[PDB]
Amino acid sequence: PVIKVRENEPFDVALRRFKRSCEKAGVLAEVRRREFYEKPTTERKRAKASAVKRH
Amino acid sequence: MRHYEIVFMVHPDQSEQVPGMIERYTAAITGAEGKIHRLEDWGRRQLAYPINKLHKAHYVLMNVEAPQEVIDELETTFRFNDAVIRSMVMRTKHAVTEASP
Amino acid sequence: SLSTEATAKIVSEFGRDANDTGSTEVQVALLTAQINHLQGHFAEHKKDHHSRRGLLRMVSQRRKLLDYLKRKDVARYTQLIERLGLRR
Amino acid sequence: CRFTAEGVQEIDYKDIATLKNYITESGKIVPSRITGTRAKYQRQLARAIKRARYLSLLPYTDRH
Amino acid sequence: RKQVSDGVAHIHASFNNTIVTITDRQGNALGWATAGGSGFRGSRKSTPFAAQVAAERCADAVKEYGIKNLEVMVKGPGPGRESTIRALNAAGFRITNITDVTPIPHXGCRPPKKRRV
RNA sequence: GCUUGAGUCUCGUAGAGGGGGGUAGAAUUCCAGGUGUAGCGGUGAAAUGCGUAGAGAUCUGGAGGAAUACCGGUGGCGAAGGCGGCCCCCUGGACGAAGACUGACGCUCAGGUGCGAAAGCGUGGGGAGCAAACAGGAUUAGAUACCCUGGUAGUCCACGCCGUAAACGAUGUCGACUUGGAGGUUGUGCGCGUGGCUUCCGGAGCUAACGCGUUAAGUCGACCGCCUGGGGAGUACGGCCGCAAGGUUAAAACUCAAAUGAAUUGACGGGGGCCCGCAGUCGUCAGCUCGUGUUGUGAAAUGUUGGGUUAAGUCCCGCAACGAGCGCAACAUGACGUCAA
Ligand SMILES: CN(C)[C@@H]1C(O)=C(C(N)=O)C(=O)[C@@]2(O)C(O)=C3C(=O)c4c(O)cccc4[C@@](C)(O)[C@H]3C[C@@H]12
Ligand SMILES: [K+]
Ligand SMILES: [K+]
Ligand SMILES: [K+]
Ligand SMILES: [K+]
Ligand SMILES: [K+]
Ligand SMILES: [K+]
Ligand SMILES: [K+]
Ligand SMILES: [Mg+2]
Ligand SMILES: [Mg+2]
Ligand SMILES: [Mg+2]
Ligand SMILES: [Mg+2]
Ligand SMILES: [Mg+2]
Ligand SMILES: [Mg+2]
Ligand SMILES: [Mg+2]
Ligand SMILES: [Mg+2]
Ligand SMILES: [Mg+2]
Ligand SMILES: [Mg+2]
Ligand SMILES: [Mg+2]
Ligand SMILES: [Mg+2]
Ligand SMILES: [Mg+2]
Ligand SMILES: [Mg+2]
Ligand SMILES: [Mg+2]
Ligand SMILES: [Mg+2]
Ligand SMILES: [Mg+2]
Ligand SMILES: [Mg+2]
Ligand SMILES: [Mg+2]
Repeated sequence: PVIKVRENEPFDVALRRFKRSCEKAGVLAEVRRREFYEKPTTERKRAKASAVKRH
Repeated sequence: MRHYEIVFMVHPDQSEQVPGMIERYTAAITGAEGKIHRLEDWGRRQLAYPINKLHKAHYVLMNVEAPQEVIDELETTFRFNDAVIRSMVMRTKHAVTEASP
Repeated sequence: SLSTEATAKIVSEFGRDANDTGSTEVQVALLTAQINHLQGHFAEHKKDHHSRRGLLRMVSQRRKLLDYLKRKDVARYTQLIERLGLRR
Repeated sequence: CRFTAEGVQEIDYKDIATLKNYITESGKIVPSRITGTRAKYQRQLARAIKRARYLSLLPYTDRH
Repeated sequence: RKQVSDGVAHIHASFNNTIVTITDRQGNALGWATAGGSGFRGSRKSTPFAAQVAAERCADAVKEYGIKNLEVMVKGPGPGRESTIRALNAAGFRITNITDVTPIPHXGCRPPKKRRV
């Protein structure tokens, strides 16, 4: 997520463009995922659970 | 014989040494009853990221048919040549003659 | 695996013809060639257990084909194990 | 899928113009569920991108 | 007291604290402030408001360097990601770039065990 | 004898299948140096800890180990255990097409043999991060814990050992047969076929029920393994195996009239959703039931749930229910019941 603040653009428009680039890249979710170790058994269980409710 | 695709990229200061290297590396291959199906000098390009402080490198592509030992010998040359900053040797299924992107 | 050329040789020696790929002698000769070839692999790669399971299947298949041939024709059996240098 | 539609067999790591369509601005490989690439071509594409990244034809990240 | 027209604001937004460090573009620090060292401890330290006040006090700390424009490097998941940058805008800096520089391993090291709260 | 089971050959396809070697980028830690200055770190709140002997932050250079973001998928491969960056070398299996070939060469398998997660063990390396033990800080009535700061074995590599896991689909292997629907993945022939593998739903049938349902827990056949009330006990003794830890084979006395599975009605939850009240009894709370019908082997269920709305099971609309009673309301009034009050 890298915004150059473009000419004759207000700061809210610059900053929400940064917010949207971060949420698209998925920084904070990736950070929160990596805060603590998840056992592979736990990871597979989570993946299965998400899948069973996707379908 | 096996078909290989070889990319190597040379230190930008040794760009003038590349024509001599190309004719030397092809000489090694042709001497083993090997073939050169393609040989492209792409020239100095911008690297997508810095490799050992450098921001550019001189790329060379060649597609080759040869025994595995001369290819193994050519990889040791790349290892022990400080001009060659990086290389990739890949098996191909068939010969590749047509021009690259 | 065994090359097209090496396979085709073995079919010529042990078969009735180039087409005779099915005969017990050819089958046993082909298995023997690959078993012998793989000795070099497993000398270097002692912990390639997954590939070794494929080797032991070749060994078992050869044993079953030889036992079939022995009771079908003892003389052909005797000729074959001499040519290939097998104990039994 | 473009690769299926346009009769592509092996996706080329050298074809940087094509590969740039299937990475984000962060440099990340775009999922097949977004682009609609077929599974078979998605695997070739991932390999092509990783080769290109090794040769510094593509970036790994937007911050080297 | 040397003049430093163009600068970089580095925002270290952890879950517990916000560190604002303004540097030159060589990465030499000119001044810093933190939510923890701006009259906030414990629960208040980890808030967007404490991050705002940290950014204001960091702007005061770099008053003499004559920095007029800033790039913003934001690092981490914490509550002071956005409020810090709004405060630098309110301080009268021209924000030229905004960049996320949050470290993400491409696998990396095993994280600590999950907390059983 | 035969070619239909089984196998061989030819061409091709996908794949984290295996073994060996190399390499890339991100990140953590450490070291050296620059800038900079009073905090950092951590928690529910703290404190221990780190920091003016200059931390944390930020930039530059370097060292080292381990793991490979995105791709990524009820995805793929493998006998199972398991297998994930990229490149090369060696190598196993599967599948498809079109033939040709062998001619029952098959299936299963006590004993036997091999493979077998993690932890653990031996010898020699390695050690970033993480972390049993351990130390300190908290919490607490206590706290040999959970939380915090650290941290050794170990986690990594080589070779050898161990042989166990909820090693699970809690479902042995092989073969045949028996309505459908929707997907995924991988071949292949001319939108339409035809193979392989795989996921979800469901029919008959099966099942105690839950459920299973062409990948059967259906209908059959072959062979193996295993069970015979709960405990005592997967324990003792003996044997075998192991460096050890222990594994494996495997009783008896004694003791009880149960233990157990699935499902039902309640009640309860420091489960979820939606509401209400100044937040004799519960309580003037909006509930509680019955007949007949229907569903279930049955306890039972349905009605009474649902979408709205109401002070209200109030009312409307839908609905395998159709009606009815006691409460609500209407004309102080306390439903069925609860507390052996
Ligand atoms: C007679 N016959 C050969 C028995 C038997 O069939 C056994 C079995 N597991 O089937 C034994 O263990 C049996 O063979 C056997 O070994 C027996 C025993 O070891 C003991 C010991 O050691 C001590 C007390 C009681 C016994 C026991 C009664 O269990 C013994 C029974 C034996
Ligand atoms: K080199
Ligand atoms: K047998
Ligand atoms: K350690
Ligand atoms: K039932
Ligand atoms: K058996
Ligand atoms: K008993
Ligand atoms: K009834
Ligand atoms: Mg922590
Ligand atoms: Mg392979
Ligand atoms: Mg090894
Ligand atoms: Mg282990
Ligand atoms: Mg050890
Ligand atoms: Mg720790
Ligand atoms: Mg701890
Ligand atoms: Mg067991
Ligand atoms: Mg398992
Ligand atoms: Mg499972
Ligand atoms: Mg079992
Ligand atoms: Mg499979
Ligand atoms: Mg079903
Ligand atoms: Mg025992
Ligand atoms: Mg024993
Ligand atoms: Mg009721
Ligand atoms: Mg009523
Ligand atoms: Mg109704
Ligand atoms: Mg009334």
